Order: sequence, then C-alpha cells, then structure tokens
Amino acid sequence: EIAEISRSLKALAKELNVPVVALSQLNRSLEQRADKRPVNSDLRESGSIEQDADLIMFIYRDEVYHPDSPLKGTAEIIIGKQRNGPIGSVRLTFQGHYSRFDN
Amino acid sequence: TATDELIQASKLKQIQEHAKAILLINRQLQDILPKGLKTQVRAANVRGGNLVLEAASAALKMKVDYERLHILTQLRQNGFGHLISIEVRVNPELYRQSKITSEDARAANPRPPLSEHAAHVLLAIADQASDKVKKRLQSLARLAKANQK
Repeated sequence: EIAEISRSLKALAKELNVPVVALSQLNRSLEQRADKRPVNSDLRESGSIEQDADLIMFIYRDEVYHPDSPLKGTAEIIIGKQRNGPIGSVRLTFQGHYSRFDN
Repeated sequence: TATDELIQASKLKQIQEHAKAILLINRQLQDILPKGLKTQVRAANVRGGNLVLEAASAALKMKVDYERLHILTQLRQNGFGHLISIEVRVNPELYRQSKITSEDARAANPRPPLSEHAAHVLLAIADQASDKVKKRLQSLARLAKANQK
C-alpha cells in the first residue's frame, strides 16, 4: 500500500512537472541502535519508498538524544539519496520557539 | 540531561548559603519548643538578622509569640548572633520546597487584558480587509477594553 502511494506520488510529480514533498517516519528499529545518523535502510522497512524517491532528506538533532550536545539549536539535514546532485549533510539552525529553520 | 545537571548544583548552592542554617535552626527549635509545639512550628526562612517562623494556626502563633524572646535568646547563645528579630506567620498544609519548585523560573502572573493600541491596529487592518474580515476585526476591536483618561 505504501509502495503504491510512493509510486503514485512520483507519477503525480512527473504528470504536473512539480516537486512533491512527502513526509515519512523513520522506523522504530533506529531507536534500538541510537548510535549513528539515520540511513536509507531505516525507511526501507516502511514500504520500500527509497526506490521511487528522487531525493531523500533526513532530519537529525543531536540535542534530542544528547541534551548536553555542543550542537544545541542545530539540526543536521542529511541527504540520503539524490538523483541530480551530491549526497552529504547541511547544518541548519533549529528555532523550536518559532517553528523555523534558518541558514 | 541538561535540565538535571542545572538542578543539583543550584540546590547545593542554596544549602551552602542558607538552607543549612535553616536546618540547624529547625533542629534547635525541637529542643527549645515545649511538648506539642515541636511538631507544629518550623523555621521557614532566614534573611539577614530576621528569622521567619511558621505556625500551623493563629492560636499556635500566639503561643510562639509568648516564647519568642526565649527562642531568640537561645538561638543567639548557640551561634546565631546575627539574628535580632523574629516574624511569626501562619502556614497550614502549604508546602515550602514544593512552592519553590512550582514557581522557580520567574513569577508566572499572567495579565492578558487587551490594549486600546490593539483595538486601533485591528481597526486599521479592517480598513484594508474584505467585508467578511472587516466585520471580524471590528468585532475583535470592540472586545478590546481600555478606557484610559
């Protein structure tokens, strides 16, 4: 069902020539590990959505797992998959009080 | 957790500064106070040369007031020479440390009555708003009370 939804949304993106942003939850198994950043395998367990996605971005906040992290107020955007560009990470300022990300 | 690390150090600092003195006074009061007053009267705060005692009732406050000079004299003889006055208050089941924990990070007194300024800005927006929005903005501005001068 999730795989079909992912395929349909990709078809919708191509049909209307528009970027389609779809939010997804990371698998619960990641919390059992809690030792590294999220990876593509964490999403494969929830409907094989990786195969249809042109771009996969993960949100990681060290302060959530480690309140004494020196990266307080910083959110890491991980590029897990990209068809027309490089993979890597981008650090953004997370302002929870304003529900905003800044450069 | 950062919240937890910020807690204990602050509590220890307060004890080092003055809570230990209060505890010592509370221990002394158990020896000074007569039979049925020992468990109903406690030292609440110490500020400079002033000691604040709390009694469970107004009747008990009167009994403490009778022996107030005796308490003050004995506290001074035992090393609290800085104490020169005692204030006695009535405190029922009100929890001293719990009150501190509940209202610690700034006094939370919410005062939300609307200002005449807000009503003015709401009407200024209503002039540019469509008829449907204009009515709601005027309604909100009408609800805004002030009446100064």
